[PDB]
Amino acid sequence: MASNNTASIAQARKLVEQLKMEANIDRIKVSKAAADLMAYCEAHAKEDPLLTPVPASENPFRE
Amino acid sequence: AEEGVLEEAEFYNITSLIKLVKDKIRERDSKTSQVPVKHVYRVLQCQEEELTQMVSTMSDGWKFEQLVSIGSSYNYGNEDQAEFLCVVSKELHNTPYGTASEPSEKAKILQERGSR
Amino acid sequence: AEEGVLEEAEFYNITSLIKLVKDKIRERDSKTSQVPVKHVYRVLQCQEEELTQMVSTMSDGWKFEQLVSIGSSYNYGNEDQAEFLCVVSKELHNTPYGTASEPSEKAKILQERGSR
Amino acid sequence: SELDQLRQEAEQLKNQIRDARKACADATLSQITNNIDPVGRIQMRTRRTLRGHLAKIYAMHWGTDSRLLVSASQDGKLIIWDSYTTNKVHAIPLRSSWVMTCAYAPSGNYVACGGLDNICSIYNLKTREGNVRVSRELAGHTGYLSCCRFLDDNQIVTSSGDTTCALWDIETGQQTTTFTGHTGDVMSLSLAPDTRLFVSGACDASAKLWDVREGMCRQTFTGHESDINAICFFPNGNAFATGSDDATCRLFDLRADQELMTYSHDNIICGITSVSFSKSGRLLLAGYDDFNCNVWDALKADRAGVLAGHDNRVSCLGVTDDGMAVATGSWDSFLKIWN
Amino acid sequence: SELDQLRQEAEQLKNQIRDARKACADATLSQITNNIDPVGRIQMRTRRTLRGHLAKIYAMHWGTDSRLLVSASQDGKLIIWDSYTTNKVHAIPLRSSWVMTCAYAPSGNYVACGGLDNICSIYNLKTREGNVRVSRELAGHTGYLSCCRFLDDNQIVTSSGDTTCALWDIETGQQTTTFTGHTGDVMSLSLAPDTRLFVSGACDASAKLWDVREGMCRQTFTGHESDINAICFFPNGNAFATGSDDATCRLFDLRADQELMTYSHDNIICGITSVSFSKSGRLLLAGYDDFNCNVWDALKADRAGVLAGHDNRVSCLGVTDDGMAVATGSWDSFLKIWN
Amino acid sequence: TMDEKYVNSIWDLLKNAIQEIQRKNNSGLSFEELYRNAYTMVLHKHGEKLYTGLREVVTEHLINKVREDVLNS
Repeated sequence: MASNNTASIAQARKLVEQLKMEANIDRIKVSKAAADLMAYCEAHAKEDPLLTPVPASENPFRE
Repeated sequence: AEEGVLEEAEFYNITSLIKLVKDKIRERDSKTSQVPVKHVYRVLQCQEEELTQMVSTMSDGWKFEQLVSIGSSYNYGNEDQAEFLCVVSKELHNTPYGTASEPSEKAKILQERGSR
Repeated sequence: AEEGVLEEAEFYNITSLIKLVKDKIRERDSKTSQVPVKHVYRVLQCQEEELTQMVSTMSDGWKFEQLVSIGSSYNYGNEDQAEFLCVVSKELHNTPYGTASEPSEKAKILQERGSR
Repeated sequence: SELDQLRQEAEQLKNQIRDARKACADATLSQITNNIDPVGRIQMRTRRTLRGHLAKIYAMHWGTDSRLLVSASQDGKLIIWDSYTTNKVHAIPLRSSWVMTCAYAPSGNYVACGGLDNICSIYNLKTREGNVRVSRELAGHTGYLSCCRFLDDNQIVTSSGDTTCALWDIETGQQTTTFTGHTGDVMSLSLAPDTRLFVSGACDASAKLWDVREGMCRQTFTGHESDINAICFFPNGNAFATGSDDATCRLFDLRADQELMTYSHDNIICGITSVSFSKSGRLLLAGYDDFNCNVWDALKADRAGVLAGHDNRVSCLGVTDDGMAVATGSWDSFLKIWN
Repeated sequence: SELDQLRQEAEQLKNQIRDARKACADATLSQITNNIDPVGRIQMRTRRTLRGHLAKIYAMHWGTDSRLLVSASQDGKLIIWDSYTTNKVHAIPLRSSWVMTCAYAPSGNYVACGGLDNICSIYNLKTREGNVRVSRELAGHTGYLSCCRFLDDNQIVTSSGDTTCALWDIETGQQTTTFTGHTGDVMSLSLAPDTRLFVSGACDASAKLWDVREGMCRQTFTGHESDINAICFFPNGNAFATGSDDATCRLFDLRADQELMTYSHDNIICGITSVSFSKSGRLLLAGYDDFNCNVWDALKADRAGVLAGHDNRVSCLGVTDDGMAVATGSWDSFLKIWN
Repeated sequence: TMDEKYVNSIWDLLKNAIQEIQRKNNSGLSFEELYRNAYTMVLHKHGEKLYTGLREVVTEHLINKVREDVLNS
């Protein structure tokens, strides 16, 4: 019996749902997101302590 | 008495009743850990300056048991990055039911992975 | 006194009742191993790395009683195989005599073999 | 019957979402553009080595006050390190062993932890009796607690074992909103800086990103075929890096609802056991089942550098909450802080 | 009464087993062909030295994965070693001293102990807490345990004293298959790689190869003049090498129903205290009550070489199940990895 | 497990107690004892013997107690 099948119909229902609102999710173009992340990374490219090392008399990790 | 309550529960049948009454006896005997004798032990690696800290700031529900120094090769054998083992303990049931064994196979995989 | 109950069982010489009161006395002696009755002791040997592990994975019933360092020919301290003895104990039941601690001939042969 | 029709509907919806992604698919600008310039080779140094552990660090976790980092040892001890001075501000003997989940409050008011005991420990750090007394032992979790994260000082997200992720209320000891979407064991977790969207990685190799208040998933990013070891959100919450145990990390965007670019390398074959970003997020920090870890340019997927000096796999990574240094909590029983 | 006619029946039966055996008895082509696969004098290095014990290594057992190994010390402790890295994965106190046999499960999740307690100790290696706690206490043996083998994780064969080698159900703690065929003290045991036959050696000098499926003595291989110290099956499981307290080893074959050949020198008078047989099925490793042990080219019937370096009698041997190295747990509290 | 040496005595005692209960007698019988008897005689996979003995003993009770009182009045 595949009409209830220990409520596997329920999990199939939720799978159908999740796929439905995943299709409902508006895609935003890959190049758009790429440019957005380019902008954010470059805007924070000279304030990242990991991109420019902090001297070990200037960091809290060597005080 | 444990025997009286156990027999009085068995007189009222059900195997679930027997198991639950046994678990209740193990709870009342294992919170103080006597007969189940269930005790937890830990080793805290603390160096000298830190010591009085976790000795004073020990976790409540626990009890200090032993402190042992460590041979050291820096700062005249004192104040090493590992300088004392504070062996602490506590008496209590890990579980009042006395349960063991987990059905999650991924947990077993991880336990074996961290074992070596 | 469970001993008095055992004596009363002897007076009516009910063997099942004798066994039951002796089991009660064994439970007493395990619980009262610090009253002078059976009490088992062991010593483990470990260094710090395994020390934390087996202190953490100490058995339920076996109680840690003392750690001690042993002189390390390597460096001055840690990371030598001879690092820490770990004397541990367990409150063990004392069985009323006449039924327990009964030797065997081949067991004694092997005991004599291993004594040297 | 109903199962077959629902499965066909699911398959055609999968096809539709695949087509929507393909239409959304574009040439990734970051990799193509060399005008942004590769991050180069950075000579990176350990400023602090939090030696004092001698059990394996299963999963470390930086503090959210950005100074005090909790480390979870394999033996069931919790070490709240002061990173700035190599001084353990706290040691908690944990009644559970084999603990991996250590969670630090936004304030350090509470600390939470979980291992295989299936009980979520909540210790009130700042008890005015000057000790660390347990506040709440949350019971009712199905399996082993896989990864915990503090999002409230009375609620906490607790990725549990065996396909459960239920958020839990501390004060009742009750779960808040169960999450039952995963088919694999929910064994990774990541919170957005938005702090409303958590993407949990499981053994189903599908990173399920849920909203906290929906109580029901919103996105299921499946670009991985191996279990998702770790997930790290981008510092904006608009995307996250996901490391699954093959060799590969993948960057999934929430706006495109698809993987952006992949981090798969032949110079290193070990499955990426832990992932993390930089403060800008331009640098990908791949912790490996290899004894070392690596840093790549997340925009170019080329190696910025190699972080070595351990002898055992980097079993967890953490960056400072605001970000100035990265701590590798390895299984060699210490932590290496790099700045 | 009627015991006489049965005794005569068995007597002439033994006569005609001897007749059939000697008719089957031919000159081994192995001894004739001494130029085939000669090992010369082979010497191998002690390269790992598991010195963690403090008492006599009574009898060690390898792990099924052939990386771990349980070693029972004379004092009543178990060292579950990691042979590959010389780290004591576990050290377990035992409630009875003078434990001679430690057994390692196929799963690697249980360990068995037999001493003089007359109780088989089964400790679960992995529990929900990750500690090593006692799982089962198989009580009811009339005699004392002398050797044990994990038939499975719920059935275990316990070659114990007082003419018993009974199978025991681990879960129920109930005796499964009572054996009463022995007249001496069942004190040696060996499980075939076929796992369908267990040959028990006792003080009656009779290697009773019992069928594990029905519990009846499949064969009673004899020819040794002393109590059978150790037995080790051929790698094919078609035969077993047997070392009693006499100064000779023997190779009993089930197909020929007789000992194929012996292994004895006037160079040694000591009882063969342990037998262990190479992976290819060529080299027989004989432990001796003398300070050393020996390797014999058993298919050349001669001593391949002498392994010396233990200063006390090597009271247990165990070959790696990958067949490339051996552990020699001597009575000098030192266990050496000869490779 | 499977062994018939002890089952006979406990079996007859158990059936006698069952009849005593049928004969309106629990003032001398302890429920714990009979319960333990039934349990040990079950868990050893003798449950077929209990199924048979149960069936025959309920039929016997119906004939010996129910039928006589039904017919006699």
